[PDB]
Amino acid sequence: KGSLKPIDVEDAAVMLAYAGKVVFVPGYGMALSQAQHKLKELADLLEARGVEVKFAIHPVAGRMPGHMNVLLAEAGVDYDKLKDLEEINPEFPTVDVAVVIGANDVVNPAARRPGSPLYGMPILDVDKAKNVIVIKRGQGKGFAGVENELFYAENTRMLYGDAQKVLTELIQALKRL
Amino acid sequence: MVTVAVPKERAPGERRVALVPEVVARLVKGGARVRVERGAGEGAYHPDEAYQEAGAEVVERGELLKGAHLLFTVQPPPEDLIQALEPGAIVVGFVQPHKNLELVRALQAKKATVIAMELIPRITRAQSMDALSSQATVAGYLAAIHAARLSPRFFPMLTTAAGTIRPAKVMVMGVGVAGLMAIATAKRLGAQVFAYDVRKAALEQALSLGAKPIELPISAEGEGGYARELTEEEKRIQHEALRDHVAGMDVLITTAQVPGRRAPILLTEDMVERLKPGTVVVDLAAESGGNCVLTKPGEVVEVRGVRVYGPLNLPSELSVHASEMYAKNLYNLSSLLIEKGAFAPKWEDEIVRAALLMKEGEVLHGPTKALL
Amino acid sequence: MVTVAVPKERAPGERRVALVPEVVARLVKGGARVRVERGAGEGAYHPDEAYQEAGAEVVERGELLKGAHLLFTVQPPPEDLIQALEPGAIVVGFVQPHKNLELVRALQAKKATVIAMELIPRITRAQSMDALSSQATVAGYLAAIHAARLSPRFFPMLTTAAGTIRPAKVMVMGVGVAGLMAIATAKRLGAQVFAYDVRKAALEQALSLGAKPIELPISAEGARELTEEEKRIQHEALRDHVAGMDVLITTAQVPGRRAPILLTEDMVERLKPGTVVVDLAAESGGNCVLTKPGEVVEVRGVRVYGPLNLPSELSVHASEMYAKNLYNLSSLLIEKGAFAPKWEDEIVRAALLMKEGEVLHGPTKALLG
Ligand SMILES: NC(=O)c1ccc[n+]([C@@H]2O[C@H](COP(=O)([O-])OP(=O)(O)OC[C@H]3O[C@@H](n4cnc5c(N)ncnc54)[C@H](OP(=O)(O)O)[C@@H]3O)[C@@H](O)[C@H]2O)c1
Ligand SMILES: NC(=O)c1ccc[n+]([C@@H]2O[C@H](COP(=O)([O-])OP(=O)(O)OC[C@H]3O[C@@H](n4cnc5c(N)ncnc54)[C@H](O)[C@@H]3O)[C@@H](O)[C@H]2O)c1
Ligand SMILES: NC(=O)c1ccc[n+]([C@@H]2O[C@H](COP(=O)([O-])OP(=O)(O)OC[C@H]3O[C@@H](n4cnc5c(N)ncnc54)[C@H](O)[C@@H]3O)[C@@H](O)[C@H]2O)c1
Ligand SMILES: [Cl-]
Repeated sequence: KGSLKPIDVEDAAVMLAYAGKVVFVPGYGMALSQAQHKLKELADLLEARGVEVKFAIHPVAGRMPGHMNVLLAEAGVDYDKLKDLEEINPEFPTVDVAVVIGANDVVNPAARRPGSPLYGMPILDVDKAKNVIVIKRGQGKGFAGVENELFYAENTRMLYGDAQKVLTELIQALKRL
Repeated sequence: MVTVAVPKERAPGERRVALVPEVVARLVKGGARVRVERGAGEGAYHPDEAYQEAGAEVVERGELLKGAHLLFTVQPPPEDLIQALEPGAIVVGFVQPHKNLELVRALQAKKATVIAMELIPRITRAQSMDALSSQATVAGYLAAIHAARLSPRFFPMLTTAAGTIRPAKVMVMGVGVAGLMAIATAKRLGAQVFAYDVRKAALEQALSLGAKPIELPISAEGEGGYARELTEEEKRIQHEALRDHVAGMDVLITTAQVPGRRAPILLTEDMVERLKPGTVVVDLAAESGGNCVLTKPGEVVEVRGVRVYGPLNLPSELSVHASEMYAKNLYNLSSLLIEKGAFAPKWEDEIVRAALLMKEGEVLHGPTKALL
Repeated sequence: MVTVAVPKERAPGERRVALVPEVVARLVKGGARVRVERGAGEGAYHPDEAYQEAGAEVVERGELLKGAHLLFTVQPPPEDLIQALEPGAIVVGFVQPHKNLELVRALQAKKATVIAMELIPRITRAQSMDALSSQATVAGYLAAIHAARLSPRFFPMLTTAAGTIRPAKVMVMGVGVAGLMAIATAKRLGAQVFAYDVRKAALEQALSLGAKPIELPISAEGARELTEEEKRIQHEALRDHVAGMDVLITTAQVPGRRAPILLTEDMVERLKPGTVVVDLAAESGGNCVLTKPGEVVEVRGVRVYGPLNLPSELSVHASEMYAKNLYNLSSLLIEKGAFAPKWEDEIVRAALLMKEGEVLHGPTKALLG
């Protein structure tokens, strides 16, 4: 259909540097990477530049109920920044950049379709964002073992690496701008 | 235009209710009838008038099941309700045949249809219906809370002008949903957390919550994920290494259970014997036997200054939020039983097929047949 | 050689011990002899052999005070210990005349010398010795823990397939050392925490830990402006801010006085069933009218816990902190292993409750008549 389009940390930093609205969507990958503190630091940084920053927490992101909540709470993220998908879905079209962090199954457009194994899962409309940046190490599939057409969309770009190492580099790249 | 029923639970220590007001309200807005036993919700602070204000009808037990097509229960229904069951009616709730043999046997005699919540399949369509996960989450959270309550030490590292105090060393033994939540809650509190499980997957998940995986000399797993049949020699070695790791802990939270079997022992007489006085074991597997040989189900014992607690219904302690989540689980499941207000059992549907323990007295679950 | 003596605490349900083995070893190494009653540290899980390994002599109670200059206690000494005291000896521990007036009265009669640990000045300089601070920290920690245990609701926010659990709204009324630690622990557990106190400093401290300060406005240092217009202001306002709360942790206390009634009946009647109250001030009456000291009751679905002696529940770390508080204080009592009280020091002047039997503390002296 489309294509995998890798992006450098520097390219992503420029995208975030000029974004007005940014949404972080963390998954299991953030947790494996224990990247919650760096992700919080990035969110702080963007905010101090007048960027409107939000987190969308999917109901089954990670590997236990409330997995993203316990980590984000640990990192010091404000409850008012954490949006659940009924409140944040209609907002995605006006989102300049959705930064997906170690998430896959919970941002897969296939769950809308009845044939797909992900049907039944509530849908997070990150594919309606103006630009998507997906952080994952490479070609690792999610829990459900299905490939993600999101990664192949025109407006999706892949930021390959370990979640925390990447975010660390993004912060440093952004501090230089 | 279906009528679904929800009884007051009877099992020892059960304070949960299968449906709460807000979820009952939506079922009624959805065009369904709801018969609720007098005071079924009081254990979860949901009074009789709350259900009336939701469009439900509060009636007597015995009258409860007349005209009823769906029985929604937390624990399996006693005899009196099994006798009250009508033709075509579906029982929905936890059943757990290994702990309720008689109630299951009785359910054949009436030839009732039952779908068991513990057999809700682990596929994406059934995630919102997964009652085990939601209830285990409550248990894991409270397991950590009780652990801190019973411990004579701080969980968190504390530094003050009086000096510096190390954080507690907590080990969660058995890392399912309950285990994971126990880890997470002990970790928030500031405890140094360690994780023991035979599955590499569980251990990775424990690491995704900041816990330190306890790694023994022999790995318990191989390619394909198959568990190693350990020799006696290899088995003597795992035990001795684990005995040592466990001996250095201030808290042990044990959660390991296996569907249909008594809980496996993870703390043996010799392991407990090597725990320092002051140590705390919170045994979540007590409801099916306990992972700790000292455990007395429902009690807090102390032997050699090792405080051992075996809680039997943690969900019933967190009754409000445990009930709320269970209600929603059942509500989401009612998708496959109700269509536009109508009794529409989708027997065809996998979730119904995988979880349907019985169809009118006929027992469909393989392992449930073997036991009975 | 200065001999320090440590008794087995005997007050109902007291499990703390004045010195723990590791502090004993610091004293012995510094030149001091140490005698410890047989079984003194069993409430805090320090067996006799541990004190022996630290260089102390484990003795029978009747023997404990032979030759000892310093008697270190958690709660005041019972009469059997009071009588066995040598001349020149100094008792060091909590005294608080109100729970133990007849034991204090007994001490002056024996003409003993005692330093009351609650009479340590509440200043930065003294915090290493401050037993009130350390033990209140323990109490505040365990308060939150109990609140969570008693609540039928999760503390933390959780986004799950079975819906979104909202965080518990927890209000800590009275933000001193206990309260602030109760804020930190409720916060660790994911609760949304609110903080009420009559003092703006306490409010700024609570903001700094991430609690939302309650809307004031009285200064009341240090029931002063509190009972200006007789505290109808306090009652009026929080009657609204309290109703939303899932948990109320109350710790407000005034020295030598009744503890303020922050929770009247008309107030508790607005609490939703399942609400939990943890009244730390139970020992001097309650902040809540429904509190039954040392018990959990439930009226109208409001679970009210009035814990007494939380420090005794956390016996290992309570004893440890307490022992360090005494060790640090003992620097004003010992010189290279010699009995050398610093009568001059302003911490000793503030806390010396009696000497040679004469009672030097005003409010206390008045109560002896
Ligand atoms: N929440 C629950 O309670 C629960 C329980 C059981 C199952 N589930 C199911 O689990 C899934 C959760 O979805 P999700 O989007 O959170 O996770 P997911 O769909 O399992 O995908 C996780 C992604 O993380 C990436 N990753 C792993 N380590 C990383 C690292 N160090 N740095 C950066 N990325 C890393 C992986 O790819 P790379 O190998 O390319 O890095 C992987 O693609 C859903 O299918 C849910 O239905 C949820
Ligand atoms: N998600 C799953 O795959 C799964 C599977 C079974 C049960 N569960 C449920 O999840 C909850 C959490 O428990 P758990 O499964 O995380 O515990 P777990 O993964 O630790 O397994 C149970 C115990 O079985 C023992 N065991 C198995 N094979 C062994 C061997 N060869 N040698 C020595 N010991 C061996 C281990 O000590 C192990 O701790 C339980 O309530 C359980 O009912 C989940
Ligand atoms: N180094 C330091 O700066 C330091 C260290 C520790 C403690 N302290 C100070 O010691 C003093 C006493 O501390 P404590 O924990 O023993 O206090 P305490 O045991 O007397 O408890 C009283 C706490 O509750 C509050 N309170 C009392 N009455 C109230 C009412 N009617 N309504 C609302 N709140 C009320 C008080 O303002 C105080 O914060 C405090 O000023 C504390 O700041 C200072
Ligand atoms: Cl309690």
